[PDB]
Amino acid sequence: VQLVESGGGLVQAGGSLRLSCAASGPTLSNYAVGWFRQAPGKEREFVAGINWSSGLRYKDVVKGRFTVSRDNVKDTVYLQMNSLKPEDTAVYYCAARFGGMLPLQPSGYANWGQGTQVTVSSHHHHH
Amino acid sequence: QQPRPFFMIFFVELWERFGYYGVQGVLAVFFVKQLGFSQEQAFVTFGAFAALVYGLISIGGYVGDHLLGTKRTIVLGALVLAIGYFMTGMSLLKPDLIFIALGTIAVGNGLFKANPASLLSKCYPPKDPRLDGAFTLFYMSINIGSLIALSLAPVIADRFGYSVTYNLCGAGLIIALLVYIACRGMVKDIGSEPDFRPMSFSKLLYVLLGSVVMIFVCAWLMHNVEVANLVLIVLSIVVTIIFFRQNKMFVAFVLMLEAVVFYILYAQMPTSLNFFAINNVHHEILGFSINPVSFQALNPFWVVLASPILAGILSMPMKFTLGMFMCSLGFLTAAAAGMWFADAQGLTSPWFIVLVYLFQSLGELFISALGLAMIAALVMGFILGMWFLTQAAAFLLGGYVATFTAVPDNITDPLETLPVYTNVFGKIGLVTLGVAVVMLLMVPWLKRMIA
Ligand SMILES: CCCCCCCCCCCCO[C@@H]1O[C@H](CO)[C@@H](O[C@H]2O[C@H](CO)[C@@H](O)[C@H](O)[C@H]2O)[C@H](O)[C@H]1O
Ligand SMILES: CCCCCCCCCCCC
Ligand SMILES: CCCCCCCCCC
Ligand SMILES: CCCCCCCC
Ligand SMILES: CCCCCC
Repeated sequence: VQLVESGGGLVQAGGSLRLSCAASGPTLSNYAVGWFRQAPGKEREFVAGINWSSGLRYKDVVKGRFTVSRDNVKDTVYLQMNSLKPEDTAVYYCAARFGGMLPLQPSGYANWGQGTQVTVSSHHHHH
Repeated sequence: QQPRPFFMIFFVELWERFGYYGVQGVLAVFFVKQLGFSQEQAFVTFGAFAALVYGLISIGGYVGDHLLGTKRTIVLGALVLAIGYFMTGMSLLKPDLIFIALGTIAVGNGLFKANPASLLSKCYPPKDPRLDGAFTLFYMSINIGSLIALSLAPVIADRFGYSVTYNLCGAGLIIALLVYIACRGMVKDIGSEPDFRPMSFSKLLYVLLGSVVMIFVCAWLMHNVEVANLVLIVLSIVVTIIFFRQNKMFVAFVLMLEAVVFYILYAQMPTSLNFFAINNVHHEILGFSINPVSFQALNPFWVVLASPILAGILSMPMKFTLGMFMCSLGFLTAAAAGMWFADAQGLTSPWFIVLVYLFQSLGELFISALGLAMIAALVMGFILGMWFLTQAAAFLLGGYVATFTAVPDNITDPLETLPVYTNVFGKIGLVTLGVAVVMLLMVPWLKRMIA
């Protein structure tokens, strides 16, 4: 019912980060876990999710870059983000809904983490 | 208001029903999540389970009346039931046990179910006017137990796991048994005839042997629902032939077919309507987050509120017709909620499911409660047998009907599942409206035949 996100931070364009979401008393295993993100000046949007039986859903612009997965023993859900781009910068939230559905909007989910800042810098090394 | 044994029977029934509905409410989700069935497998397996639970109720009246006595059979039923719950709890250590455990609940329920009501009718002098009110309070007992279990068991199974849920079902039966033993002094002159002779060990052993054999037969049938389908098909065609060989009887036959349709629809609450709530309904009502599996508790809720009112408010054919129209509207309401009142994300307001369950509960109050009590006026043993047989067939058919709404495990979009639900619920509603109309058309002929 309370999700704790870890793993955010600052990275350069083309790098990788891994978010993780864990729950407390309820077993996350009965829950579809959706990752949302809010960039400066915009609304929370659905990024990626896994339902309670390994079905996956993705926003178009992160396909082939992000992977959601679930470790049902550690009761954790992960978001691996590769080839990060500056426009991936946002506060990322995990959200949990009982069952097999991953609805696109925040109102489909009742339990929410606090959010982790992800910043992607156009930083590259000097040539 | 009532004799002292009434309160004992009231609380024993409450706790037994709590254990049973503790299992019913979580069972389909247990099949899907814990055993990895697809929704289709889980729905037909639940149908087979419920078919056995309901078809076996006939055994317990016979055993209580003629072999062991009502009170002894209450004790034996409660013990077999408790063992079955603790066995279901143990199936989480030993998965291969699950079907044997469910068989034990089924046989246990078969021995137990008919006997508290029989006991209750012997607490009152024969034409005491308090009888009707006491039986209404008995129905409310059942639904208070059901309401508590359907509300809390999903929450418990999510926070603490299934072993705990099923062991608390076990514990509910144990405290029912403790309440009965503590209050035994109240029913010393109440019972059926074998209750007052010494117990026959020959017949007790015959009952135990038959019980164990049935536990194994149930386990087999639930594991192979196709042979169970054909068993009930040949049994139904055959018992129908032997009923059509041997006027007030033909009335009971049409009323039985209509009861069959009703129970096909009632069978949807733990299966297709349950996963409809999970998949396509907002999990928040009046500002509170809930477990969507708990929505099943809306059926006993509306019964508990409505059974006083409707007790304090033509005759049998029209009461059946009315119940059928209510059930039709419940499914048409679910369909309309999905076709026209869903969000862009594919989710519907929980108030529509509140209304669906209201209609369904009213249908229950008009039909299933008022069914065999005026089939007991149209008539015996063969008809009671066939009644439970057709009820079991209805639960098997209900599981098969539920499979039309089954969602593959990889689907995650509510806009993909919403039209499947709305097509199936709309067609159920329209067929049931047609059946209610043909029922209405036949009400005058039926009333004349009853006269
Ligand atoms: C429609 C009938 C509803 C029946 C009412 C349910 C009984 C109340 C539960 C017991 C006490 C409350 O205990 C708890 O309350 C919170 C918020 O209230 C709810 O919510 C939490 O748990 C459930 C499952 O366990 C999750 O699906 C839910 O998303 C989560 O946020 C649950 O319902 C209950 O786990
Ligand atoms: C009140 C007397 C109860 C006696 C219980 C006898 C149980 C016999 C067990 C036979 C095992 C198959
Ligand atoms: C009480 C009897 C327990 C039987 C369990 C059978 C499961 C065997 C798993 C190999
Ligand atoms: C009231 C005594 C009933 C005995 C039945 C128990 C058989 C194991
Ligand atoms: C009594 C109707 C049975 C239908 C089986 C397909």
